[PDB]
Parts: sequence; C-alpha cells; structure tokens
Amino acid sequence: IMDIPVKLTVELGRTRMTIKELLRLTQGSVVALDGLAGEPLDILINGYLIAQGEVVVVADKYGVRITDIITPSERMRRLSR
Amino acid sequence: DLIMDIPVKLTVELGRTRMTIKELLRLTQGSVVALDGLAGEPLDILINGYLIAQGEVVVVADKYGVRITDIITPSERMRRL
Amino acid sequence: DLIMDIPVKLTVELGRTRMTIKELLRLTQGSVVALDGLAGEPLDILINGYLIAQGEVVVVADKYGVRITDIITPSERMRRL
Amino acid sequence: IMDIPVKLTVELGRTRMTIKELLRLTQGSVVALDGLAGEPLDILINGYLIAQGEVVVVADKYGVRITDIITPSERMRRLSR
Amino acid sequence: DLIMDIPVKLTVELGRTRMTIKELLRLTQGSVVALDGLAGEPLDILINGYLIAQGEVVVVADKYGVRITDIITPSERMRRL
Amino acid sequence: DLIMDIPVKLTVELGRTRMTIKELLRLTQGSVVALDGLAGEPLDILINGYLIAQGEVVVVADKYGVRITDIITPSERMRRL
Amino acid sequence: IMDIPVKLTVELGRTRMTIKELLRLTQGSVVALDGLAGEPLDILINGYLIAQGEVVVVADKYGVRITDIITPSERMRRLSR
Amino acid sequence: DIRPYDPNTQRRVVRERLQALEIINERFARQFRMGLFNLLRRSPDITVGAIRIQPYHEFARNLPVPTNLNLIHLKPLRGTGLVVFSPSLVFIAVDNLFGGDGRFPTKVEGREFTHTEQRVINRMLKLALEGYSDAWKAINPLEVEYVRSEMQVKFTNITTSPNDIVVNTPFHVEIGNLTGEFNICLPFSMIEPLRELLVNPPLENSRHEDQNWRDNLVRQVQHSELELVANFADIPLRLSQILKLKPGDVLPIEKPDRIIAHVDGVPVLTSQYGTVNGQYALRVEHLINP
Amino acid sequence: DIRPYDPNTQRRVVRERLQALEIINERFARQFRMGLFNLLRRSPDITVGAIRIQPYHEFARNLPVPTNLNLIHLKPLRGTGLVVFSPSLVFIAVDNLFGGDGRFPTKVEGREFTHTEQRVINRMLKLALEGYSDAWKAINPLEVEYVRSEMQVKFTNITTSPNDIVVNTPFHVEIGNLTGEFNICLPFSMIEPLRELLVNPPLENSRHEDQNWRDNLVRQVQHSELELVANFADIPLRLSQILKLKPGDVLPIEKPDRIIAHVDGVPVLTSQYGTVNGQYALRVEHLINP
Repeated sequence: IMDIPVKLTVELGRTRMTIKELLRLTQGSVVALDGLAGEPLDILINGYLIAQGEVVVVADKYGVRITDIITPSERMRRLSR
Repeated sequence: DLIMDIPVKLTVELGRTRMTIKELLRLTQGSVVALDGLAGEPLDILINGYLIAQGEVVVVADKYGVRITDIITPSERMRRL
Repeated sequence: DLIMDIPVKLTVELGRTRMTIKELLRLTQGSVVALDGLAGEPLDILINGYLIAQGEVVVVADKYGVRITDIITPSERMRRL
Repeated sequence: IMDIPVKLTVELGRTRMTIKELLRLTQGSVVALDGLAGEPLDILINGYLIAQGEVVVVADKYGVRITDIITPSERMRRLSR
Repeated sequence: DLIMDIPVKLTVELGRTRMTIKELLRLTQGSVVALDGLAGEPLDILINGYLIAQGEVVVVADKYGVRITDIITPSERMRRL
Repeated sequence: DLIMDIPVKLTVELGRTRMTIKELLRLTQGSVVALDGLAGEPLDILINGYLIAQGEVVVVADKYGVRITDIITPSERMRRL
Repeated sequence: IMDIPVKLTVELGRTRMTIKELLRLTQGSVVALDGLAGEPLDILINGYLIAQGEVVVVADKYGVRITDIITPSERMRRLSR
Repeated sequence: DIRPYDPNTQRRVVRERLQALEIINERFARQFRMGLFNLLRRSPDITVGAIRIQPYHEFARNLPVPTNLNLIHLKPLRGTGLVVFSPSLVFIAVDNLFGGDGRFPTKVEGREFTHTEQRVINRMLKLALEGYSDAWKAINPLEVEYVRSEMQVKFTNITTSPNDIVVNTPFHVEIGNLTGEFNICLPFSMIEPLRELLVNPPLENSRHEDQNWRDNLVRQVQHSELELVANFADIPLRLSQILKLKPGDVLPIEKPDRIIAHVDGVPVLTSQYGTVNGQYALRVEHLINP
Repeated sequence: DIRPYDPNTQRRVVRERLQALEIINERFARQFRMGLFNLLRRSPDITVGAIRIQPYHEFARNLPVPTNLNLIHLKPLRGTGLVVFSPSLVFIAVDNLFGGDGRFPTKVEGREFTHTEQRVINRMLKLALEGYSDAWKAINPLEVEYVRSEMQVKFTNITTSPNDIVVNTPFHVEIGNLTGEFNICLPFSMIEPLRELLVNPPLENSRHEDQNWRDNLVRQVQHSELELVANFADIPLRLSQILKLKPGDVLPIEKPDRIIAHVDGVPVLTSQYGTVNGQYALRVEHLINP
C-alpha cells in the first residue's frame, strides 16, 4: 500500500545487567547474553521485533533466513524477563 | 555522585539493512536476507539503542557473548547516523 | 565516564495491591479497584524495576509534574525489601 | 483466558516450633519437619498450595511429578495443625 | 526484651519456577515440571515467607530435615528478589 | 539478633463459648450466639495461638484500633491455662 | 455435614474418693478404679462419653475396637454412681 | 539414622492387614476353582498367597515378560485394576483345552499370545471376573468390566507414578503336575475409600443395622461441646515491633465487617458482632459450608 | 569453553524422552507386522529402533539414494510428515509379491521405482498409514492422508530449514533372511503442541477425568494472589540527569489519561485513576485481552 523504507535490524540476544560490569568492561572482558547458542535471532522492524530466524553466511556475508513470525504470547513472554 | 547500582539493558546487533514495504511483504517462509555488514565484522553492542562498543561474536559454554575491541570513541559517531 | 548519556527509562508506579485470580477475572466495566497507596502519599519511582526515588504529583502551571520528595537510600531500600 | 506468569513454589514440609531452637540454630543443627519422608511435596501457586506431587531428579535437575490436586478437606486438615 | 516464648512457622522450599497460565492449564495428571535449582543445591529455609538460612535435604529417622550451611547474611538478599 | 524482622501474624479473639453439636447444626440465618467476653472487657491477643497481650477496641480518629491494656505475664498465662 | 475436628479420648475407668488418699498419694501408692478388669473402656468425644470398646495393642500402639454405642439408660446408670 | 535423603528412595511404609480383602480373595479363589473345573473339565487347586502391598514399579519388575495383563473397571471406584495371567497358566490352559493332556513338559520360551490364545485368555478372564464379582458382592456389590489386554508392563502403567503403592494378590494354581500363577493388582487408591471396610470383616448382620449404628452415632455425638474462637481482627507486625511493643500502644486495623467463627482454626461461620446482655455476641449470617 | 562462535554450528541440544511416542511406535509396529503378513502372506518381525531427535539435514544426509519418500498429512496438526521406504525393503516386498521366494541375493544398484513398484509402494504405504492412525488413536485421534512420493531428499525439504530439529523413528523388518528398514520422520513442530502428552503416558482412565482434572486445576489456582503494578507515568531521562538529579526537581510528563495495570511487566488492564477512601484507586475500563 505504502512504499516506505524501514531500517530492519537483527538482534543476537538480550542482556539484563547492572552497570557494575559495564564500568568494569574492557577489551577482552567476557560478556554473556540472555540467549543461548542455537535459538533464532530476532528480526526487528524499526526496532520492533516481528520475527525470529536463523543466521547463515552467504558469499561471506551475514544473512538471516526467517524461520517463523512471532506471536503476542511469545512476545510478552520475552518482554517479561 | 555514585547512584550507580542501577540495572541497564544490553543488546547485540548482528547487522542492519534498509529495505522497503514491497520486499517486506514479498518475504515469505524460509526467506533469507543478506545483512549490510560483511561476515567477521565486529557486532554492535547497544545500550537502550545507544552504541558504545564494537565486538565480534563468541560462544561461552553454549552462551552467546561478544569480544569487544573498541569502546568509547565518538569520532565515528557522525558516520553511523 | 563515557556513561554520561545512556538513555534510561524512568517509570513511576501508582500503587500495588494483593488480589487473586477470582476477582481478577471478575473485573468488569466501570469496576473500581483500590491500591495500597494512600491519597497524597508520594508515589514511587522505578528504573528497570528498582527503587530510584519517591516523587509527588504537583501542579506546575497547568502541567502536572512529579516533584522528587526524596532520593532513595540503601537503608530505605532494605526496609522496603 | 489470561496469560499471566506466576511464581510456582514446591514446599518440602512444615515445621511448628518456638524460637528457642531458632536462636539455638547453627551450622549442623538438626531440624525436623512436619512431613515424614515419602509423602508428596506441596505445589503452591504464588504461595497458594494447590497440589501434591512426588519429587524426581531429571537431567540432574529437581522436578516434581504432580500426583494429585488437593481437596478442601485435606487442605484444611493440613492447615489445622 | 525477652518476650521470647513465641512459636513460629518454619518451611523448606525444594525449588521455584516462573511459569504461566496456559501451560499451568496444560499440566495434567502425572505431569512433571523441572525446578530452576540444580540438583544438590541447598534448599531455602523460610520463616513466614522470609528467608534466613540455606541448607541441603536430609532424612532423620524417616523424618525430613535440612542441614543448614549459611544463615544470616543479607549481602545477597538483593539478588534473590 | 538476625530475628529482628521475622514477619509475625497477630490475631485478636472476640470471645469463646461452650456449645455443642446440636445447637451448632441448628444455627440459622440471623441467629445470635453470645460469647463469654463481657462487653467492655478487653479482648485477648494471640500469636500462633498463644497469649501475647490483652487489648481494647478504642476509637482513634474514626479509625477503630486496639490499644494494649497490658502485656501478658507467665503468671497470668498459668492462671488462664 | 460439618468437617470439624474433635478431641476424642478413651477413659479407663472412674474413681470416687475423698482427698484423704489424694494427699496420701506418692510414687507407688496403690489406687483402685471403679471399673473392674475386662469391661470395655469408655469412648468420649470432647470429654463427652459416646461409646464403649475393648482395648487392643496394634503395632505396639494403643487402640480401641469400638464394641457398642451406649444407650441413655446405661449412661445414666453410670452417672448415678 | 542421620543419612542424607536422596530422591527415588521410596521408603513407603504403609502397613495394614486387609482381612476383608483376604476373605474376598478366598471366595474368589473358590469361585475360580469351580469355574476352571467347569471349563477345563479338570479340577485345579488354587492357593492364595500373601497380599503384597508394594510399589507399582516393584510389582511390575517381578512380572515375567511376555504376560497377559487385563485391564478391568471396578465401578464405581475411580480407577482401573489389573488381572495378570502368567504364560505358564495360559500355556497349561490352552494345552488342556486343545487336546493336550498336559503330560508334556511346559516349554515357555517367551512369545505373544495368538488370537486363539487370546480367546482362551478372554474366556478364563470372564470366568475370573465373574467369580471376583461374586466374591466381592458379599461385602460390597460392584460392576467389573473388561477393558483390554496387554503384553508389557509399559503398556499398562496402572498407576500415576511407578512409586505409587499398589495391592497385589497372587494365586498358585495346580492341576495334576502342572503349576501356574495368576495375580490380581489393584491400586491402593481404589481401596482407600473402602480401607475401613477392608481392614476388618467383623460384621455379618449389617444391612439396616449399619443405618441404625450410624443414626445412634450421630444422635450421640450431637452431645459434644466445641471451642468457638472468633478472630475479631488481624494485624500483621514484625518481630522488632513485638519486642519493643509496650502497653498503651494502638495498632491500626482494617475494619472487620464480618467476624469468622472457627474451631481449632477451622472456620465454622461468618457473622456480625455486637453486644447483648452485656456480653459480646455474634449474629450468624452464613455457616462455613463448601 | 571460550571459543569463537561460527555460523552453521547447529549445537541444538534439545533432549527429551517421548514415552508416548515410543508406545505409539510399538503399536504401529505390531499393526504393520500384521498388515505385512496379510499382504505378503509371510510373517515379518519389526524392531523399533531408538528415536533420533536430530536435525533434518543430519537425518537426510544418512538416507540412501534413491529411496521412497512419502509425504503425509497429520491432521489437524499444521505441517507434513514423511514415511521413508528403503530400496531394500521395496525390493524384498516386490520380490515376494511377484513370485520370487526371496532366496536370491538382494541386488540394489540404485534406480528409480517403476509404476508397478510405485503401486506396491502405495499399497504398503496405505497399510502403514492405517496402522499408524490406529496406533495414534489410542492417545490422540488423527487423520493421515497421503500427499505424494519422491526419490530425493531435496524433493521433500520437510522442514523450513535443514537445521530444524526433527524426529525420526527407524524400524528394522526381517523376513526369513531378508532384512530391510523403514523410517517415520515427523518435524518437531508437529509434536510441539502435544509435547506434554508425548513425554509421559501415565494415564489410561482419562476421558472425562481430564476435564475433571482441568476444572479442579482452575478452581484451585483461582485462589492465588498477584502483583498489580500500575505505571502512573513514563519519563525518559539521561544518565547525566540521573546522576545530577536532586530532591525537589520537577520532571515534566505527558498527561496519562489511561493507566496500564500490569503484573511482572505483563499488561493486565487499562483504567482511570482516582481517589477513594483516602487511597489511590483504579476504575477499570478494559482488561488486556488480545
């Protein structure tokens, strides 16, 4: 209907942490994210997560094949964490 | 002031792209879209949508994380807008 | 240091209550539920779900705004824990 | 109907005792609970006991297989003790 | 003051989990749910819902009890909220 | 020491009576049963079913509240035993 | 109809005696009861006698097998003594 | 006795002696003996073994594989029972039925039951269920219905959990020189409502005598007093407040519109409070009734 | 454990034990055995191998080429399943069907299935589908419909991605001296809605008992309190403002006409705010309901 461009982004995972480790951060500091290795990365539209999909490398380029679209229940489950 | 126990949100973005409504709607099940960033580039570590660090991906006991290589400089902040 | 900006999200809570699933599902249109906060008691202010302050609603030139009655302390945080 | 999360807890047993032994407690002090070994542990929802079930270990993790849901008679039999 | 003969309620929690309405309802006869705590962790000794001690499980002449290993410190009270 | 908080439950009893199963089952709507407590006699206060004090209902700025007439003693506890 | 708990007790026998022998009592003082050896012991509800039954030992525990429920005539015969 | 508790230590010590279950077992054994004589045209003798009140997993672990497991319905009791027909017993029954005199050694190597063997199983199972219903009718009449048959204990899963306590009753049947076994497996939850009747049989003249006993029981226990405690109000405090608490302190309280009358903590009624004759009184609005 | 993550490292560790799926597999194996006896006039024996919960690409990489891949519909579950008929199995079936006693060595060189071979495939596939539906009906009734057949794993692409986790169930069929295999491949998305039922089988008396259990569950959880937090207002600030912030500062705020009541961040209702009894109160306009 409309022909507008949007900045779609892919998010690897989340991290809830206080700024203790933030100020302790340095080159080489280990950080752990909320998402474990294997689950689909999150496809966000203008920062709005709409999908989940798995990461591939094609022609030495990052890409994501969208596995599924999210549901309001899973969305709220992710938010309440 | 040391009002500093506050927890903060940390995110990691694998990549970004600009792409429009028609290609959005044309994306279907199993559709893969390539990311602007070339494979091996350090990912972006955002705080509430604000970038301070860049770093590559790493897995730490099946857990996602990033190895940060550059964190602080605003000198390139003009270009990423 | 570099954390001087760090877009943060501040929220104020109107009140809390102890109520169960029966009445919860039995809420209807126009039904009024009370909260533990007394009228005139300054409301709480939270950041990422943690205490940051207590503030009161004040009339400021036809613009209601929250005026910080006091800043939290570790002592009061432990007391309200 | 509603998609709310609740904090489930599993309770091993009860103990009615005056604070004599409470202040006499130390590392190694023997304590005895109301429930004998073998009876199902209690499944409580937001602290509300609703079920009884047996304890199992799966993948070196604690778990409870719910054996039965409680009745008001058994509930109040437990309470009046 | 030594108004100190008062009896108090002692409980022991095997584990806790956050788990929502739909899969509550999906739980059926014989359904087993894994607990957040790893097997072998010291259980939580609560007083009227208030934690002061941690300890592992033990059976004393077919009677349940806990071997307490840590009781007093509030230094980690803020994490468990 | 560490027991300074220990959430306790205080209850006050309105009265007691000696009455049997016949009249108990023969209670009907609007039926009035008297109690051994004289009007104006300060009511008892119990914690986990044990004596803690005697308190009287007093009007406190449209808010009825219990004012402690006296604290229990071991002597009076034995007398009321 | 009602699910109330009651304190049921079993009485071995009666004894009508003046406090002569009561003050003369000591460890080893012989006392004789009204009931001869062999007759059923008395089953009382809240101190109110309801039945008669014969005493057994099961699993090294005292028990009573209820033999008969009393009649008003036998009741009042027991009372008038 | 100070040992660390570990899961899967089902030290379930629930010791009872169901004399009525024993007597029903004996009556059913006689009925099954006469039925087996009617069918096989040979006279068996059935020995009722000790009743094993054991966990379901322990019961199943001793069951030979393959075996006949017949699910049955003990109406109106909630749940299902099991009849275990052993391969030796089924082999002997089929051998006698189909021309074999049984003098040949019993060769049980382990195999499923064929459709003809299934029909034989169905027949003696029908006889067993009828005899069991006849035996039980003397104590409690019930309806027994065949559900289905299975070869593996994993097919059945008679209990909610393998650690659930279950009742097993073995019977050793001998015909000439050929020996077999068959078992009756009923979950303890099946008999829990009737545990009182199954423990003791010592009543034979009880059809209206039970009603008379119950009427006497209620009309007599109606002369027992109780302990009504009416909790006027409920204030939550902390132990520091309790320790520092002094006379003359006023404790804020939400206004109790309804007073709960309870005994030993057990609520009895909901009422309003007032004063009459100079004493506190309660006007009852609703008794505590689920 | 500090190693750099790389794409295509599908370390998908999703470990479960579907006892109900195993039992359905055994029932279907028996049904397929009796069907194969009916068709081939010879008695096979079918061994159910371990269930492999493995990625689709890994499952396909082990499949011999060419092979029979039959797409099926597991109504009403969203998605499609697969039946894998091996060349050796189809060879043996055709050999037995068309006069060959099977004593000849099996010569599988790799070739497509002819139309007659396709008809044989259709027949034993129909028998397998009926047996599988019969096996499943005991737990959940499903309708199975044949879709089409393929010779190459690339023709099917059963999953959205090759890394999608899928369930495979192998069966080794022996007839005399001739051995073959056939597999059942169902995507994990097929069973995710029924994962709870497939993990544990420990229920047999559940038709209205499930409804009673659910009613008890809801009526007992209806007595659990919650944590209603009503976010009155939302101000975005910066960390410099937070650090320099001092009491008495007034923070501008857009006027909240509607207050959202949420629990643990989960929105519950939309309401208006006010004061009653001296306490803040919310008059509910609309509960959060999708």
